[PDB]
Amino acid sequence: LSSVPMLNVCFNKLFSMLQVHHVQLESLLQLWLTLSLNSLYNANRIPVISLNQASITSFLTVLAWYPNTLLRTWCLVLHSLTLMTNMQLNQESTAHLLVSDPNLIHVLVKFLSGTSPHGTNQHSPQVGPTATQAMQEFLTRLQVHLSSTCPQIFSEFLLKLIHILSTERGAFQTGQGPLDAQVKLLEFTLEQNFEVVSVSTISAVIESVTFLVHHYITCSDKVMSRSEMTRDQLMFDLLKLVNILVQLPLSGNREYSARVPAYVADLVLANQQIMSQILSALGLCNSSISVGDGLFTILTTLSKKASTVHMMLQPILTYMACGTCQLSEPLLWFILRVLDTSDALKAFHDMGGVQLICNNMVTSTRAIVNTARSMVSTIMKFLDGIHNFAPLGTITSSSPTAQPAEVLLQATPPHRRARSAAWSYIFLPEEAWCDLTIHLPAAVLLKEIHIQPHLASLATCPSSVSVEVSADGVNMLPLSTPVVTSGLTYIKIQLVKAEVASAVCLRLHRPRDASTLGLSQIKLLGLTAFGEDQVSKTSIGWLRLLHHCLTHISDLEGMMASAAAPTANLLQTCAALLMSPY
Amino acid sequence: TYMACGTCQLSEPLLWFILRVLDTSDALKAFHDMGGVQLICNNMVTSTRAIVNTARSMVSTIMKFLDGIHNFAPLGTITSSSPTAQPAEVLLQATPPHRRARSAAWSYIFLPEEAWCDLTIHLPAAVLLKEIHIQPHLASLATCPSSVSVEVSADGVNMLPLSTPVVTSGLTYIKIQLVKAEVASAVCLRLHRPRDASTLGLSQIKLLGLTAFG
Amino acid sequence: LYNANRIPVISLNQASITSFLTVLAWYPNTLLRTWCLVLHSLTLMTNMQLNQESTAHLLVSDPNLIHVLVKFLSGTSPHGTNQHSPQVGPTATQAMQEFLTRLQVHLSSTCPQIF
Amino acid sequence: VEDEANQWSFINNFTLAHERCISVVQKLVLFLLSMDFTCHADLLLFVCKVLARIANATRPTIHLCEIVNEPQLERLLLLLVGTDFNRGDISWGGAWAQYSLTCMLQDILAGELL
Repeated sequence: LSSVPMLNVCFNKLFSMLQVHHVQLESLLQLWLTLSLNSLYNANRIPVISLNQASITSFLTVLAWYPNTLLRTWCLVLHSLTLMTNMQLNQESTAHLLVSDPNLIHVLVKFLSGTSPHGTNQHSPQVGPTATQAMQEFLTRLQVHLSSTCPQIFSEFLLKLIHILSTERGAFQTGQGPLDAQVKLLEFTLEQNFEVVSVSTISAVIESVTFLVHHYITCSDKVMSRSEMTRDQLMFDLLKLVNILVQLPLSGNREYSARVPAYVADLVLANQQIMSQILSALGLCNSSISVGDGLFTILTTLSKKASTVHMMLQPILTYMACGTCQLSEPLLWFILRVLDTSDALKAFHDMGGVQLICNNMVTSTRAIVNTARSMVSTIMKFLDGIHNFAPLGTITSSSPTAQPAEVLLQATPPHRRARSAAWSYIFLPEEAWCDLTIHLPAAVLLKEIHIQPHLASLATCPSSVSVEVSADGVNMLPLSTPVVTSGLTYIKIQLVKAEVASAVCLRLHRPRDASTLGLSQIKLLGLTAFGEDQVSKTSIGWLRLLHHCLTHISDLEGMMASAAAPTANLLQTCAALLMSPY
Repeated sequence: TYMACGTCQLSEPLLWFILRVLDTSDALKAFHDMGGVQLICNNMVTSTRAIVNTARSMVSTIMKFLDGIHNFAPLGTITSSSPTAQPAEVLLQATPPHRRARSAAWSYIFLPEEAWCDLTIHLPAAVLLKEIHIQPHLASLATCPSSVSVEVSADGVNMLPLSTPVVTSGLTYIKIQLVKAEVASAVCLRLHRPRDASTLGLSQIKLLGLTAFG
Repeated sequence: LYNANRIPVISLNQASITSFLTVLAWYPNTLLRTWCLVLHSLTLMTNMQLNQESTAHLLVSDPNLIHVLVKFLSGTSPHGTNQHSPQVGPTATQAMQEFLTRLQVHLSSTCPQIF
Repeated sequence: VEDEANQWSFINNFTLAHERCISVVQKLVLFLLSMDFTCHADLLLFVCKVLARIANATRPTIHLCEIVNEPQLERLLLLLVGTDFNRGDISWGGAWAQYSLTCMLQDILAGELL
């Protein structure tokens, strides 16, 4: 006398008739989850209402059709899909059915894209730890249900989802979407096995992710706000994922073939775009958990799992020739490491490497002038260690304030009690930004701005501040996006590139719930004209290259040095660089 | 065609527009000519058969007393997933003394690995929650949370988020209103680590809403 | 001192302007420093005269100006580790508004249709 | 008395014959289906509460197969989740009545599976 079959019939009728927009989706899903949980949430709980394949596909396609799906509804969807993994069908598996159709791709893309057109406060698109745990439980149940039958389709499904998400106008590229969900799925993808997955989608995803990471590295920001977990960890985790990926050997017809002895490092070696992208990304990274460490590790493992050393020297010399050329500390260490063996030096000499190197030193020595301080600066510096320059300059504002802001320009004002504020600003209802223009008597090599708000009551701290620099003092010009400093006791705006500036405009935004601004002290740190990585990009790196070539192994140093000899003006240039302090 | 194809959705601006577009005599004549009034009558019959009255009847009045938005935080209890140095029940008071704000009413210390801490408030019964009030430390709001996410659960067991975590850094008073009042019995406030502070300081948490008969 | 009414002393060429515009539309992750510099340069490109079609009609006719303005107003910023608020600030908005005002002035007499 | 010797606590802030309980339960369900604008929501909450209490109190627990047929259960389901009665902020009976319907159905299902 069980009423289960007639209720199953009624819910399948409802699931077929919801297509005409006659049933609310959120109410239907919440009620079906509540009636199926009566046997506290758990991923191991079996729902008591067994559903139908047509019902599941109709629900999935109406979910993929529905845009601006809220996160309340999204977590409800994730719990319902976990239950859809928990069920059994009445002989293919339900997980294979869920994975096979691209509708699951579309729903997961809508979830992880984190669009939220509804959000008037599109602040941080993260979906929170509960939703990330629910999605992780869903993916874990998917691997468990598809491990016995066919992990091929599950691993291909995950790689296709990441690849489509990582293409042009994707969630990883544009930066929108839940950062926590993306890093939890990626660290979930780390533990997966890709031992049957097709080489085509693997090549597509590796090209897409290398293009995206190279475009992010080469075109990075000009400032960084210093305070956790950020998108730096996302790049670190993606490079770790591809470090796992390139270590996978492929066996067979190089198609639908990994099978736990060629490797895919050769496949990414045949791609010229990827080698140019990764060497360029290593070209503009600083030396000593970081992106440069990650790039060094992925290239090291690419060299280790590679079969032939010839395929190691070909991309290196094509990048150095096609680059004048960009030569960094990780690139110098990699060139020294790949030229470790005797056969490496022999192959490098065989296809014309040393003569190109000599031409590069001649062209770079004729190219770059010395930037070091000479004797003239020493013997003129005194005839008339980062120092402050705020007391030297003056301050002004575009609006008539109740008090002048010159108190902010002191070298160190007394900060012991902080009675009201050192400087205060009152906001009109129409305006939101106020500009403090600081004019220095001379342009200085500005490096970092320090802004101290009121320490006793930092409710009056600006919600956001934009720093703008001008070298001539007249052509007013912004530096970057206004940085949010609400809740920050100390504001440190460092510059990766030190800028010659004579006027500095601090445009402060209205605070989130305060109409007054209170500030203590403004510092202007930098250098004046006469007050490791700086030598690597010069010809010294190439000189180290020649020294390692001619001194690492002495048995091959002669005939190859005889090839290095008849280049024009080699000895004069060597003597001139030896006479230099460098 | 919109009223027929919609059961149908009829709002205040739509009522005013329908009254305004039916201002002229020719408008009424054309509305009657292509069958408008009969469809209207069918809509009242279908809606009257459809929607039950939501008004409070005499039963609620004559049972309400046999046993204006009010606070519900003092009735419930509080807990956290991590062992804190002090319990957060001081936050649950109806009005704690906020005159000096010496250090904080409640404080939380962050481990380097964690960034979120959850305050779960369990009410004795589910209430029609309408708006959350979070007051950080007023003397030094550097310890105010950078962002806070409010999550509601009606049954008290099926933990479930409400929306995206709202950024409250630089906010003296946190007012999270709900356009839709939600029947909730457990409320989780997941607070994020502040931008440059490792400690959280809070004064008072309010839980505003109604009851079934209040 | 910058002004939208200042006439630049170096008169440029049509092929030069089109090549510059297409290499700007090709270049992604264009920073806002560089974007405000671009807007000032394009204001100057509206200020110039060609040596007999107008330069504003030439700037408007090709879809490369559409692509550059779409890259500017889309506010992608893949570089931003702090994608907080994509606003470009009052100075850049004033520069773009001056550019559009110079475009209407230069195309009002000839053909406001295309603008 | 049975407690001292929880889902319906939102109001306060023995052995029974099988046939008459079944009859009064199905008549209460037919009363539920005949709820129009004359009937109110508080009466709905109280009949849901007394339905759950009689369903759990009777030995053995009355199941839904002998309570509703297919059309009655279909009407109840479309009443619970369809947007012909759950459209807008004036969803059926309000959130309190929806919660009460969910609790009565959950109680009857839990009584069925003991």
